[PDB]
Amino acid sequence: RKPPKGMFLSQEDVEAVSANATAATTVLRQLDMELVSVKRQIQNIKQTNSALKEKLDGGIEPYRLPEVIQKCNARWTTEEQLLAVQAIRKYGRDFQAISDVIGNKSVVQVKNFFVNYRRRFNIDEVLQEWEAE
Amino acid sequence: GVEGAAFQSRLPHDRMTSQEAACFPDIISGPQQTQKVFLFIRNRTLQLWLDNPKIQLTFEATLQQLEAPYNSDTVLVHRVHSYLERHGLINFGIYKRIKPLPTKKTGKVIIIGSGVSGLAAARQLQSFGMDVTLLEARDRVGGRVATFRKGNYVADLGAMVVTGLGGNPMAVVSKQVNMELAKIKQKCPLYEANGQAVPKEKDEMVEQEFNRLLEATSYLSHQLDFNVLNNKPVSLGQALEVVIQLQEKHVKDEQIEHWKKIVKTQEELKELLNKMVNLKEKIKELHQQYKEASEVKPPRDITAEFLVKSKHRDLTALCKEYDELAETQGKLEEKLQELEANPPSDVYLSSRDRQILDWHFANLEFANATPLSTLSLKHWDQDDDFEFTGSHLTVRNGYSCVPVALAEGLDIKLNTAVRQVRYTASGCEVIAVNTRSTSQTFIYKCDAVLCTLPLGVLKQQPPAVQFVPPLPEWKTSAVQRMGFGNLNKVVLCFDRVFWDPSVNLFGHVGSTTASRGELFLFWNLYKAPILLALVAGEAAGIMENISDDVIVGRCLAILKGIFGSSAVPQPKETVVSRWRADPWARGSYSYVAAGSSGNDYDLMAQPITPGPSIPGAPQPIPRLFFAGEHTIRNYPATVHGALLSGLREAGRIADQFLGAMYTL
Ligand SMILES: Cc1cc2c(cc1C)N(C(=O)CCc1ccc(-c3ccccc3)cc1)c1c([nH]c(=O)[nH]c1=O)N2C[C@H](O)[C@H](O)[C@H](O)COP(=O)(O)OP(=O)(O)OC[C@H]1O[C@@H](n2cnc3c(N)ncnc32)[C@H](O)[C@@H]1O
Repeated sequence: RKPPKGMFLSQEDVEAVSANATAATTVLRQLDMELVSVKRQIQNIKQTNSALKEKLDGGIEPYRLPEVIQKCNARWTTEEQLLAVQAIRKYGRDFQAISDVIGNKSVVQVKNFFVNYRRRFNIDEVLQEWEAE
Repeated sequence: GVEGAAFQSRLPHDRMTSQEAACFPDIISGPQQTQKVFLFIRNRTLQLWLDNPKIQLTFEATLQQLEAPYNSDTVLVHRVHSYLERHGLINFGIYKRIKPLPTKKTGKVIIIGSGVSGLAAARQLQSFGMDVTLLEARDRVGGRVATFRKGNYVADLGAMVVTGLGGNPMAVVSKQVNMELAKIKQKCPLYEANGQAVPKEKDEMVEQEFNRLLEATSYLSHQLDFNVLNNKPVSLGQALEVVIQLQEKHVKDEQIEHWKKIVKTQEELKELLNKMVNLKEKIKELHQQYKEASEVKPPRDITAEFLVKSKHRDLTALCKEYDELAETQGKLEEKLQELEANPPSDVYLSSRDRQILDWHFANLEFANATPLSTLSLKHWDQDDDFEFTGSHLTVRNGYSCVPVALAEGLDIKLNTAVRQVRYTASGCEVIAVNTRSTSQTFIYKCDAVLCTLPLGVLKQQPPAVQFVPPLPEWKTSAVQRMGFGNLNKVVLCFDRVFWDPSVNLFGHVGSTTASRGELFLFWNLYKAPILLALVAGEAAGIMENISDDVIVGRCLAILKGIFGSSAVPQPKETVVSRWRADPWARGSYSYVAAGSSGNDYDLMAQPITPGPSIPGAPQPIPRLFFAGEHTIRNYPATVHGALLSGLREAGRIADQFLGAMYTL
């Protein structure tokens, strides 16, 4: 019912290897030639990516920045209100990046800040200007 | 039990055969009880003969030892016995006539060839009170059961193996004739061209692949019905090439999709690095920016403060994107190192591997005595169903004693080449010459002629035996279609055993696939220091046109390579077979050629009935009968098959001319 395990031979294949006197060599010489073509391609991406790995020497260790601990205070100093409005214009609604900019305020206080000072700071107008980008 | 007898007589113990339906149509169409009785009566009689086959089993003797309820019907027992005795299932071979043989001879039969089929028919026909004479071209009986004998040296150049006593009639003959039977140890180490033994891990690999490839063909023939190609029948050799090609193809299909996985990832990585380099460049300049904004020292207005804080968030943000990317770069970096160290199979079979494969092919070309390119893919293994159980043996004293034992007490004209067979409505005329001087002409007249001419003889063109009138188109066509093969033997007589005497046989791997069979197998079978070297497949016919000395040379070399140049002395005496060259054989045994089938073996056995001498006269009796190894569909190319065919025709002939009184 099934061919002996580890012996492959499908109805499809056998015909292709039987259609002509040299057909068996012809198909096998295709795969032989096709395998070298894919083999040469492999060398190419190895060479290409060996290059792309030199450009990444040193990683980004020198461009990295130290981290600062920062206890989330809930008071809004007049300065850090102003950082918020500029952030809003710079980012729009990335509540998280905005929280990162102030550095002492978390997304919630960040988030409802948009509502407590919505009138007083013309936040819609700021966001409207931020849309155009 | 009694049931062992039915098996040993090649008969299903629990149902009636087509044979018996013919002689006992009442019992088979009859109630299932009367059947069971019969089959027991059969099996038990078969038993009684079998237990001691050195004495005739007379009907009276049978009935005595049978007990009721079964010995109540004396006519059944008499019918059963007479049927068994007719068709040589009992009282065949070399028994001791209890009743000395009545000289009231009825009928005259001429048997062509003193071969084992011929020998067996002649004893049966004579056993049945007929006048039998055997005609014989050679100056010895046996035909293809030849046996070399010079001094202490003994070695058959014909058959040497008894394939199993499990249901083998040779079993009975080995008790009637003192045949010294020795088993054949299966272990056979292979030695390559250089002379070094194939390593065990390699041996087992190739052999397994061999059987693997043989299943492959069978699946391809039965399931895929790959049995015609270009309006030609497919041979086993073709179907093997196709299977090997498709395995060599699969090897490549595997490497192709392996590297395709590898280059998919390289490309997938190469596009990762591109993001990495561009992002790093971006990070590079955004640093400078954050730095320049940091340099404007405080006190600063909120926009200048915002610009430090935000270029700081911005640069950390890109520092996380690029951090996650070398997290992913590591994730593909090892995968490429894995798949490169998980490569699939380099080849399907190496040059050295295949050379070992060929020996398994040479061994298989010897078993069928023909190049695998000629064997029928569909049918070459149809006899491989009826195999006997037990292990294959050899005959230490030479297989020549069997024929000679049979030839006792028979009219055998040796040096008598039959040359025209002439059969008509009123009888037959066989015309033979003397072989030594073809001058002397002989005319033999008889009621029937039994032809055990080798198939290769029947094949010969122009014909070496003329049939008058000619054999009909259905019988000749069968003869063309069938395969007659060729397998040669070289016998090496030495004064000292320098081989492993616990190895019955060892092989030699040939250099190329073209000469795979040139002396690819050796046998240590005898008490005297003798080695036999086989020549199979394509090599066989090619080597018949080559000087013996040369052949023994190539032999010597091979052994020297295997055992060292100083351990192998010149052989004292040497012989080499040239079976296809022999004109009384013109081959070794029949094979199931492509385009042939088992049906042809049955064609070969149907007897010929001539046309009426006077038009309008009634249908005549059959006069030409055929036996011989090519005539027995179930057990061809074997000594037992020849024998059974001989027993068979003697049963057929006798029912025809003495009458069958056992059908009431
Ligand atoms: C030549 C040769 C023949 C055989 C062998 C070797 C050789 C070199 N044997 C082998 O190594 C292995 C073969 C084998 C083994 C197992 C299996 C097997 C298969 C399936 C399952 C299990 C096992 C298959 C094969 C060998 C063997 N038979 C055996 O069981 N044991 C063996 O181990 N085999 C075959 C055996 O050898 C023959 O099959 C049988 O011997 C033939 O007997 P017949 O055909 O009845 O009779 P004839 O043909 O012998 O005699 C003809 C007479 O006609 C005369 N004649 C001609 N022309 C004229 C004329 N014009 N006028 C007057 N007379 C004429 C001729 O001169 C001779 O007088």
